[PDB]
Amino acid sequence: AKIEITGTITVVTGLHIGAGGAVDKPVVRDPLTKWPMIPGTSLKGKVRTLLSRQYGADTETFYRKPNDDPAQIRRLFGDTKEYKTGRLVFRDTKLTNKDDLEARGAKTLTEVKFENAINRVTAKANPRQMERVIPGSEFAFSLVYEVSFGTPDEEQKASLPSSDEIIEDFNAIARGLKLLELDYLGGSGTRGYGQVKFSDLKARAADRSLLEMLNHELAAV
Amino acid sequence: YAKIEITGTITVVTGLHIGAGDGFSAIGAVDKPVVRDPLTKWPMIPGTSLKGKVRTLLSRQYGADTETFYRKPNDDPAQIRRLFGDTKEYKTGRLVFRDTKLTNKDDLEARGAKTLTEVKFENAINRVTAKANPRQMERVIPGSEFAFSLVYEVSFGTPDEEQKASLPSSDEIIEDFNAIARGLKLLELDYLGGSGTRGYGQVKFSDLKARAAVGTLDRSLLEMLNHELAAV
Amino acid sequence: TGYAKIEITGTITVVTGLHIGAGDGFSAIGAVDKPVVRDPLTKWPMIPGTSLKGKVRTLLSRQYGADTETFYRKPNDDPAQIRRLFGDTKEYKTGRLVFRDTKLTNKDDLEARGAKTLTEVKFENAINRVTAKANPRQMERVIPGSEFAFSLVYEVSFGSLPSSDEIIEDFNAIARGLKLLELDYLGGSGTRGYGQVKFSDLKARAAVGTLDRSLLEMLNHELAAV
Amino acid sequence: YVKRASGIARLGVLRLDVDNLGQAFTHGFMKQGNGKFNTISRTAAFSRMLSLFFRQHINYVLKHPKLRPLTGDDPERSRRATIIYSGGDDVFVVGAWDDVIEFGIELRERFHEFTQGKLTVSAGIGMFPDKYPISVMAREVGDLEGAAKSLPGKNGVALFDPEFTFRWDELLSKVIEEKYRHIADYFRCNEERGMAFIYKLLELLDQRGDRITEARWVYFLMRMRGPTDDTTRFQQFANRLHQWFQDPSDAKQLKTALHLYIYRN
Amino acid sequence: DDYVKQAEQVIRGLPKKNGDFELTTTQLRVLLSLTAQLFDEAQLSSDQNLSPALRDKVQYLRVRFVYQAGREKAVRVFVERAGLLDELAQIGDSRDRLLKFCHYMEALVAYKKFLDPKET
Amino acid sequence: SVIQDDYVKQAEQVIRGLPKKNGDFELTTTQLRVLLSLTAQLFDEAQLSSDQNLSPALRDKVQYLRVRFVYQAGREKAVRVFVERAGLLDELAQIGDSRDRLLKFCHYMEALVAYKKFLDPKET
Repeated sequence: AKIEITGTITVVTGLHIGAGGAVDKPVVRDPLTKWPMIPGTSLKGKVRTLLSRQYGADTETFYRKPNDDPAQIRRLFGDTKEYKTGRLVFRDTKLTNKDDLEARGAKTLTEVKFENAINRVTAKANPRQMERVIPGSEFAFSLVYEVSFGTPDEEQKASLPSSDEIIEDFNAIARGLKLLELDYLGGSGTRGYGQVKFSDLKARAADRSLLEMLNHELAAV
Repeated sequence: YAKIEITGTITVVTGLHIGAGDGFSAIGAVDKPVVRDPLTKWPMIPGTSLKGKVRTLLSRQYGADTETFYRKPNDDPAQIRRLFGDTKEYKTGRLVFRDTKLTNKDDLEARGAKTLTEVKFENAINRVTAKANPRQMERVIPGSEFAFSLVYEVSFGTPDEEQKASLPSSDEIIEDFNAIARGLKLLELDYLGGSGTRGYGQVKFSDLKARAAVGTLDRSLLEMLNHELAAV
Repeated sequence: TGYAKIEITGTITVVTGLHIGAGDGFSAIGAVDKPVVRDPLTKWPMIPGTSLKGKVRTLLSRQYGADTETFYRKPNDDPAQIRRLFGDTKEYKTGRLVFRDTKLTNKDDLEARGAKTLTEVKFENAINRVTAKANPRQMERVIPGSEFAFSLVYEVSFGSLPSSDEIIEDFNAIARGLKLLELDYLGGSGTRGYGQVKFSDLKARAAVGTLDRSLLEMLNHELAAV
Repeated sequence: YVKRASGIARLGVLRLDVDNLGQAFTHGFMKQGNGKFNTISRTAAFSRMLSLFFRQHINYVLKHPKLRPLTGDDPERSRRATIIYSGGDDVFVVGAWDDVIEFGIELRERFHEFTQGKLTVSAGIGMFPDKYPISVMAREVGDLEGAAKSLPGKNGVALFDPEFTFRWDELLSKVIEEKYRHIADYFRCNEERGMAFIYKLLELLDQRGDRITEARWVYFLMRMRGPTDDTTRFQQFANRLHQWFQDPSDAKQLKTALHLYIYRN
Repeated sequence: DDYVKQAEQVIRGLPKKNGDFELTTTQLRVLLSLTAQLFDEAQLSSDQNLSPALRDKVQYLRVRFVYQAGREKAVRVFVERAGLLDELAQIGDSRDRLLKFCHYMEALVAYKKFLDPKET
Repeated sequence: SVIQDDYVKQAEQVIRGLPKKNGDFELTTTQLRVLLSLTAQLFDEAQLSSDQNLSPALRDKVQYLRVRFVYQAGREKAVRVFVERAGLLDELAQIGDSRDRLLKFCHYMEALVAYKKFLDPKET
């Protein structure tokens, strides 16, 4: 009864995910093994900042928090006030093809791109560096949707959403993670780390003709 | 809402040398090896090295005719600020550059080349002793083509202070596509890499067209911008 | 009086030979061990803009100096009136003259006049005054008919900005400094029958920016002249 | 008292009983002069002053206090705490954790000015949330005056745990005015700086019994200076914190000094 | 042993050319960002004797050391004053000396960070 | 001593087997730019080959490397003495089956530029 979305996420540029060698502020790392992992939050937190500009900001939306979002947003990710459900979880993930990144040479698993800062009064260089994960890095992926019985704080009790409400929601995952690929994932504010490229998207059970009807939306990324 | 990316192909004219410090050099010691693609180690143009090399020019361009000097990376005019960013008014900008690795590797192997980069032995003759100090500065082959893709979100301005989410009219997207190709023009008439004013780092554009990948935008604008773009 | 990037066209042409060399290149045929600065892809002869800097850098430092006599011992010791074009670590300046590379343009006419190999092997010799023994060598240089294009730009005032005259005489300082190099050697093996070049069709334009009206024809005067 | 506090919002508890009060007159007169002074008017006097110290003079040390090493910025900013019962041997005060922990020493500095080195005390101060129940708001702070009453000198205090058990002279001097008056003062001028840095620090004081923690100590210390701050006083600011690291009791005072700033913000 | 205490003084013994140091840490950036990844593949491997893939990961770290020191003025003195190549010839038995050696190098760059201004 | 695993250790003693004449070395750095800027272009393509066997379209990319090796001993003498005892040609002779010997030889020559900076100033 679990609508499991499998997948595989792969960047093509660097990727700078803050984490708060004498590196100044390194990437987030899986602290048993220190491999670079994708944090579960900034998947959820990028999308609810993209989709609060796409489903929003058509219809003259100020949207001054994730609390005054539209219903189609708070259906998926939850909030304080109405709180439809916490309906979209994002299974956190770490780098996958590590030994196959080694076997084709890249041994560092993080380069340190040196940088620069030219002041415009003296043309004095000010060196600086960030860490980026490898452009060839290929994380595994999952996030789990469900058969989704609703929990109304509102008086419309036990209102289980219908099959039109699923495909308005899996429009928003087609509209979510495709619109991600034309924007960031991590750091480098408007500077080139976070062009990502999804592979092998699916939905999976964990009615029957609804299953093929949802994968369509997920061939659309 | 829409997403108008800007694709094409950049191409070095002269040799190009962008090389950052010392990242990794197993065999070939040079002065500064060029920034490469760490799984494959093909040269690249990092998006920062393009962004500042565009932005610095426009600061000299809206300055030096209004004659005001723009000395900080955060006090350029709004038409630079809305595009590239700020930390006081338009906090995240609109243009999102990428780095770009070596696309055309097989023709550059079909056209007989061997090393994908060239070692340009320079000198420096001092004037007292009249003796030369050698150098070993190496640059990338002058006939290679990286890709190009900088996307462009549509206008919407909520993080500002009083005009909350006030989307401006369709002239501003023409002004903010003017200065893209005007910015891409002033980089065509200047160096990009290191050792400019010495005969490196000149790059040639092509295929400078826009297209919407996500979103709704009228053809009465998307052909004003695409003919604002490919002309220059 | 706004912005300007005065682009400079023209065509340089070797009159004599030319042996601006590359040390240890990778041409790999034999006595190409004294090679020329080639392209790596087309393998056509080219000219670095470093040398066209590093000759007009040198041969104006001793023409704007060696009259003011103070010998200008280092490439920051040079006065402002050279280094405000060419660049200095003193004022950290970016130069103001992007001397671009240039490569073999008219390879087509050189196959029209039947010139076969594009690089001619000019032999030379060593005679020692006691032995009178001939020690040969195989020195190599470009065809003396070939022609390269010419491209430099010149940024306008940015820093509170150089005025109109600072555009004029400094651009005139280029044309003063260029006709020296026309009557001077350029390549390697100077003073010995090499490296003389011929310049032509050197004009200014407004490739971008709002270039003025009076301050262009004065710059199309001397560079078209010399 | 948890609805206002800039910083943490924790209701602070305080209980404190004067030690050895069964020996107040049975063996408190008969060690000097062989005890001719045991009389009713000489023993109804300190029990007529304790009916003012612990019943009325505590209104002075609370309504207009003196010592303010956490809050500061006003001399007569009133204590926002509330005393449960002002009476006799035992004082019981509960308020915010901030005003109590200064006043809990400050009232004792109206106590060592009366006995002047003869009567001893041990207190207890803990911090608790608002909806915390009372039946374990007095069974755990009954270890904080239950552990420092088990001091060999009996004149001490225990903060927040039975492993912090410090003397009254080791607390206002070594902890606050030496070590807490070292930490938040180099970025006194940058008052909003990373306390997201300082909770890295007291991981190391728990792993101080390993060798490389010396190396990681100085490592993180000079991960704060650079070209974006005034670095006229940084070599000693880490060296004071470097000498404190090696001694197996110098850092015992330090952990409480670190805890004061993270719980102040 | 002494080896985590040694680096307290061998960095005072580095010859500071102008009074400020000659060895800034960025000259080791290809080195200390190549052993930090060796340090984390070492302990996560559970066998004492190293995996054969990690047997020759340090082989490149050894070869990088002898190049980078011989490439620069500053690391010319820093290797033998710490005895780094002197520790690296015999490390092919087990991670015990290795995890000592990386911890030794951890103390060095930590004490290198303390014994200088070393701004960002 | 197994030479193929002493191959990363052999580079220290056979770099002394080349004899210095003045006391300073004879094989300087800039004499070998065409075997370091032309073997990084073999190194960036050998590692990307997921196949155990080489491509025929790569099997000639080492032959132009081979012919440049047999050429550079003819042109210079300081490189002429570098090769014949190091035996670079024997590892380039029978390399044609798979990248077993090649990734050794890809690794063997980064060790020889390594010790050559070590045994000499290499100043600035």
